[PDB]
Amino acid sequence: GAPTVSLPELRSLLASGRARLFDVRSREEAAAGTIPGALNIPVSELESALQMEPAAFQALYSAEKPKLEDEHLVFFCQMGKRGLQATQLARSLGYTGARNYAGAYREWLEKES
Repeated sequence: GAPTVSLPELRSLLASGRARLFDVRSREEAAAGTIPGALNIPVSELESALQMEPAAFQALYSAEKPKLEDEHLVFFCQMGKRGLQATQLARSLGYTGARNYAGAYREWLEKES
């Protein structure tokens, strides 16, 4: 649950059903391709997403709002910086399970088989 998650740990958390992914790039970036399973919440929307009521989150994002007690809420962008910003923001609002995939989408693409 440390502030950064590495790719090997992330791959095992995804295979076990224990991590949720959040692509914090813009909508036009995420629409062009993302890490499989990732929910797009652009970093500029993330504060409002974490503050809004659960039913409003479901309406806008078509997924269930995370809970403060969740583990392995993994944020990422393509090169680390927005993922870091998002992780810090989420932690600051009480999401102790927020972690940054610092290697980010470019590493994901680089290490994909």
